[PDB]
Amino acid sequence: VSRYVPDMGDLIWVDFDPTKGSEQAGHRPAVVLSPFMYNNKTGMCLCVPCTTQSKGYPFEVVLSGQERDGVALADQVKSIAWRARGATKKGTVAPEELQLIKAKINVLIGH
Amino acid sequence: RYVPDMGDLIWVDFDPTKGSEQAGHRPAVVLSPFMYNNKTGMCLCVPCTTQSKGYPFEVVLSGQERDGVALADQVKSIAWRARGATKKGTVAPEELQLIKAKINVLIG
Repeated sequence: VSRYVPDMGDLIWVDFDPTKGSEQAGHRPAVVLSPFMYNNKTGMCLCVPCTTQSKGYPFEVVLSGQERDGVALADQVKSIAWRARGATKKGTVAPEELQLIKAKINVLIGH
Repeated sequence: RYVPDMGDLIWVDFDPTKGSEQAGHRPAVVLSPFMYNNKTGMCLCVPCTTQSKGYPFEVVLSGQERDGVALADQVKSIAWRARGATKKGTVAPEELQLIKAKINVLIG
């Protein structure tokens, strides 16, 4: 394994399989929401899966400064065990984009 | 055909699940609206549990058949239609509200 731990606003490579359906699946990038201490202690995390297919859905947020231009899904929120699923740091995301994700999550469940 | 609405408590099979993530059949709280759930066939729910460890993010659910606790730390976007999520009841407004609060504190 490794000593790596996910932090808020990070970008990780994780496998979301198995999946029932219409739940972003397979290996892919995910933006980490939950803070470093929750991630560390609980060994779990909150994250939004990323995709290279932009269909123009409302909760889609565009991520720049990456290896392949794509979108993160803000309404797709995922609770996972990262230490168990072997999350790996893929990089970082700009504060504004993380902010738009978080902003959309309170819009989805704020109602 | 039934669709999950905000505040609804539903019965759903979370399997398969890996790690410390909640698995098996159990209730859950829909934090997503009716229209979204109806469109995407998806939804955001917090899985409940009968075992309260006194964890910081535990929100006590009162008034159900069993006395459990909903976990706000785990917010899962699942396909309720695909898993055949069934309505078990409703959570009191203040419960859904406390849940929203805790979740949004873990985020925001």
